[PDB]
Amino acid sequence: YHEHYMRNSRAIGVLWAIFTICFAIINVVVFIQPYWVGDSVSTPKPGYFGLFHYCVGSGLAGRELTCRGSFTDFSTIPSSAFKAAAFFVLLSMVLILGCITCFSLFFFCNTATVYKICAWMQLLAALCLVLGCMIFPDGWDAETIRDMCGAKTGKYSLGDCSVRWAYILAIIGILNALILSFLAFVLGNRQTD
Amino acid sequence: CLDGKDCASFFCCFEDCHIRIAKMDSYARIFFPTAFCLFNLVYWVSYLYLG
Amino acid sequence: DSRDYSTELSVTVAVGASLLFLNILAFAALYYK
Ligand SMILES: CCCCCCCC/C=C\CCCCCCCC(=O)O[C@H](COC(=O)CCCCCCCCCCCCCCC)COP(=O)(O)OC[C@@H](O)CO
Ligand SMILES: CCCCCCCCCCCC(=O)OC[C@H](COP(=O)([O-])O)OC(=O)CCCCCCCCCCC
Ligand SMILES: CC(C)CCC[C@@H](C)[C@H]1CC[C@H]2[C@@H]3CC=C4C[C@@H](O)CC[C@]4(C)[C@H]3CC[C@]12C
Ligand SMILES: CCCCCCCCCCCCCCCC(=O)O
Ligand SMILES: CCCCCCCCCC
Ligand SMILES: [Cl-]
Repeated sequence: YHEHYMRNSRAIGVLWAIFTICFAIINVVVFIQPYWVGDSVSTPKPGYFGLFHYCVGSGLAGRELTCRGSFTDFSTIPSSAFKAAAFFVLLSMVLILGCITCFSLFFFCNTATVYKICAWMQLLAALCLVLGCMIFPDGWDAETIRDMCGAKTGKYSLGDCSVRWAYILAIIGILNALILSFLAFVLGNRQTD
Repeated sequence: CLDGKDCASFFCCFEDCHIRIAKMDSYARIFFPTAFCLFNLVYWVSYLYLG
Repeated sequence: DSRDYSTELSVTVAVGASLLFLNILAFAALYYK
């Protein structure tokens, strides 16, 4: 029975690391890709915008999507809410990358300590991602976001635009991060047996 | 506290603490190369392909 | 261009549910004494 338990724990740890890498990929993709919100048929102008970046159409029956925004230059971000959300998502990405780095500590440190360290760090990454997703809609009342989506938009008011794949993938990342944190906690408390 | 583990017995350790700082050099042998490699992987993917 | 986002959201929700269900399988292997 002991060898079965050891094999199961080792396999679950390896799969947990694999899913941690997958969640890190998800966090990087949602942080980079600007597809959090998208135009609709009723939208006066075509375009989209992420945490910090935003592309808008000129409006001449052609794409001509002028793209502006960059986290590296906070001036270009439309609103303070967008800046805060981008910062929180970056902090979550830094935390999960930190745990992926701390995977190396399994060589030297006790397995329970490393498991609980990534448990807490993944928990903090999940909370940071929640804070970013909660603060990001506050900037929808920005003048450029209102100009693109329309006058109906506002704080926690989607209006004419639609949520695109990046936002839902971020929500999935929140769920996966909380789950990985709990899994790491139970793995750390279980390896002692 | 079903496992009898409270928010100080299950989640956070609060055990002893550090003590094993003498072998802290051994951690940096693998920690520093990994973080820089991880930094390069997403630094170059972010600028070359994703955006 | 068809300015609709359903197949994109469909595949996104599909892969998300797949990863989530894999993690629930991890719980199933874990909590089972
Ligand atoms: C593109 C993305 C790239 C990201 C990749 C980033 C790379 C990150 C750095 C290193 C990863 C490898 C670390 C391998 C560490 C595993 C080492 C290990 O197995 O340790 C044993 C425990 O096993 C255990 O149950 C621990 C099991 C959990 C291990 C979790 C890490 C697995 C990573 C495997 C990679 C999967 C493939 C992913 C490629 C996409 C016991 O030890 P040991 O008695 O001697 O003393 C420990 C102490 O308690 C007493 O001295
Ligand atoms: C130009 C690039 C050259 C890179 C050459 C790397 C060769 C390193 C081989 C590692 C040899 C080894 O395992 O012994 C060193 C220690 C032994 O354990 P302890 O004394 O730290 O307890 O092992 C450890 O405990 C830590 C080993 C760290 C391995 C990771 C090195 C990463 C090197 C890549 C740099 C780019
Ligand atoms: C120390 C280890 C564990 C974590 C390192 C975190 C690294 C990967 C983080 C910290 C700051 C991050 C950068 C912050 C801002 C930007 C601008 C954006 O337009 C593209 C991504 C990019 C370029 C990020 C890439 C990833 C990055 C370099
Ligand atoms: C060996 C440790 C370092 C790990 C990081 C390796 C990457 C170093 C960066 C080299 C610059 C490569 C430039 C890529 C862009 C290009 O040439 O088109
Ligand atoms: C296919 C897009 C890959 C995005 C980079 C993933 C980074 C993983 C960090 C460990
Ligand atoms: Cl940029």
